[PDB]
Amino acid sequence: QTGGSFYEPFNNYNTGLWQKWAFDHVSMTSLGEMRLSLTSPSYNKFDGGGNQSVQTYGYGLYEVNMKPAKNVGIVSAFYTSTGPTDGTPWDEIDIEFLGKDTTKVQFNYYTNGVGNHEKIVNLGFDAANSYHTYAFDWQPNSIKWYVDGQLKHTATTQIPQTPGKIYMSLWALYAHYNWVRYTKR
Ligand SMILES: [Ca+2]
Repeated sequence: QTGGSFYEPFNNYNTGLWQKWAFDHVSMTSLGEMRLSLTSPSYNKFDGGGNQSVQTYGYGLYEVNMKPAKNVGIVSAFYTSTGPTDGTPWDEIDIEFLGKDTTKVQFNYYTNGVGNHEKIVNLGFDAANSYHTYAFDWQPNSIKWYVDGQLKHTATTQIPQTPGKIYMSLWALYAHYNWVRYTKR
């Protein structure tokens, strides 16, 4: 990987740490939030709103304090990915919110282009109403997804290994991202 540990409060838009797909996607608020906006076409990428990291990141703790958009059809996401990206394996780890029901969160991952690891977890709260912290601890032999510090799911087989960029996307209305943190453990 090219990137070490960082904390992103989203007070300013750091172009050294992030890049916008389109200047339009993708606006900062006065309350220290990054905002994604979808207007209006499917199916991304890259026909939806999206932000991505400049550097690539590997094993460690990824935390995102966000609020998905609440509307049928749309998907708000936080994920690492190699892209793809031809000449590189498709490795990706996902936190996704289906707008039709923001009381659920979907976990997933891809390794060498093979996903189909969708795990839908009931949150016990509407994710759109307040900020909650969603995380995954990515290590070579396990991914552990957390919601507000509590373990919600564990994957132990076919774990991705290729460092990827950190993405935020809204596709298929606003998704808000309060802060992000990567800890190279
Ligand atoms: Ca913030």
